[PDB]
Amino acid sequence: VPYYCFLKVDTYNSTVYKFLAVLPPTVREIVITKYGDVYVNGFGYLHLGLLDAVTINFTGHGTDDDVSGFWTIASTNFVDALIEVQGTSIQRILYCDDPVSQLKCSQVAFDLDDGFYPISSR
Amino acid sequence: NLLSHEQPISFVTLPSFNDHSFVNITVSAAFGGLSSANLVASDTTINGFSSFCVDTRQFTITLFYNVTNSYGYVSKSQDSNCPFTLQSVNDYLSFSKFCVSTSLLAGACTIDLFGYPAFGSGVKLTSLYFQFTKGELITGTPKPLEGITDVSFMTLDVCTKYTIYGFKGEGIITLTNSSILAGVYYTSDSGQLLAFKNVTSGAVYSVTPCSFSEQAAYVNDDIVGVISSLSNSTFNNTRELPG
Amino acid sequence: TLFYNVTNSYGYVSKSQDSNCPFTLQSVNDYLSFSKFCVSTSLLAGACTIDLFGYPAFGSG
Amino acid sequence: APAVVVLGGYLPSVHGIFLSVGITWDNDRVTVFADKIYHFYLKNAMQYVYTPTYYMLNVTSAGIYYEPCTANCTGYAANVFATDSN
Amino acid sequence: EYLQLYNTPVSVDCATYVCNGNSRCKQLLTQYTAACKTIESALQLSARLESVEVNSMLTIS
Repeated sequence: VPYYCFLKVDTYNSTVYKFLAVLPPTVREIVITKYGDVYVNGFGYLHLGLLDAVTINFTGHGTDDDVSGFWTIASTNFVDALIEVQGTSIQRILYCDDPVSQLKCSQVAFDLDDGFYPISSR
Repeated sequence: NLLSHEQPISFVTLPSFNDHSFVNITVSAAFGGLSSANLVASDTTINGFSSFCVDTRQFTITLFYNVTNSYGYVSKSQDSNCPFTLQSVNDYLSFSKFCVSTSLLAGACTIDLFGYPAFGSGVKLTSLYFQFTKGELITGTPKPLEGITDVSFMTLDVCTKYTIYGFKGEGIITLTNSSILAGVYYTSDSGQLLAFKNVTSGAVYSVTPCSFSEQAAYVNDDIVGVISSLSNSTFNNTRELPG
Repeated sequence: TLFYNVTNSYGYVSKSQDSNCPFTLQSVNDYLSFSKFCVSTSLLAGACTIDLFGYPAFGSG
Repeated sequence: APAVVVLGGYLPSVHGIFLSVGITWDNDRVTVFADKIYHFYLKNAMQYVYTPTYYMLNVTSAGIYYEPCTANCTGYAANVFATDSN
Repeated sequence: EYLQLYNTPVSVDCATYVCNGNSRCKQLLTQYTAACKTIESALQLSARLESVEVNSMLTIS
């Protein structure tokens, strides 16, 4: 069937249901941010308050599909990274944690011609 | 394009059933004085309360006026410190949250409603304070608009007055088989909509403006031919060239 | 310093600020400098506004 | 499809039993393997499994060809990696 | 007759100019995609071109 999905909002002596969407059969990532944002397939559907925590109770995959190998939960922090996107999909990543990588991700280049490039002191 | 402003309206939004609540706003006042017309006993309510916040994915705002002028009629106007007017909120505007109050709210815009009981300086009947956030889930609407899996409607291949995920314009919407795996809409560097998904299906649709630019060959005070992207035009012959 | 003395029977209140102003109450404390400074509950001549809001049951404050 | 893939959980060579089919339990969840494989939520050959196990296999369309796998086999599957330092 | 051979080249560190070394501003500046690249490399690739033209017409014997 089509699945109609709701936030059950619980408060000190109440429950309310806010309707979200007819959830498409084609979701592949959910990312929930500490600052309240929930992004589904890379798009930010929801904004919410600061979160203390999340509980999950995910139910195992539908065993008529391939259902071999792993699905992954990543605990993560925000960082500036240079990303190359093709067809909306990440091809490559570079992390601006060091002064050679901060040069690359200031010139928006994964690799550079020899030269003198302006950099700030650390 | 010859369409004489008979053009269809289109509305594409994240998949919904008809999930509708009205924000009925009642404004009330009484008037008196025989030397000049002046205002007493004003009150305002939103669904019968003093403040309201929308939880349903569609709403309509309505004004009811319940004005009792002895001089026979009242004319009415609005001042808006706001990116909408009440009658415009209904014309498919999309929000993340939307709350309305007869008293100030943290970020609020004001719509002030005025009555002119004897022509000259009017009087404030009420002030409505709107707190809202630009977003995707809650849409203003004219009337509860029917559907079971989706609320959306499109006319394809014809110039349409579209609202698509909060982008407004005139354009031709065409199904393209260039499926794209992330996001919901794709925009130019110019911040204009180029394509969007019907996210309950995966199908992607492309938006093109319904009048394209051309160059007119003008010679001896007539247009003798036109250079175009289009396969058809008012001239009786057409020729295809590489570009 | 702000003291709130709010007596909500529903157990708690969240509180927020709007500034038509080049500061916020806790930022005035962070070494700002002035030639004069007056505060009132009623409108002073050149004045900016800080408006203080409570949310006693969540939604409209 | 005819592909090369890695899988794990509790499965053959306390948290599960296997027979010649089987039952496995962890984290308030029970998985039953029969002709089809099933899941349930429940608070807390005659072969017994005490520790998680991994297998790497490649498919003949009959999946029958495989090698048992050590620690650190998870990094073969395409949607998982060993996270680097920092 | 006087003929100018060269212009004294100038270079900018766009993050230092725009943000005064404020970290939260650098974090915002990276959202303006390649605004810095398209300033810095226009000044650096021009300062390089002057260096190779002028040092290559000043062939001493």
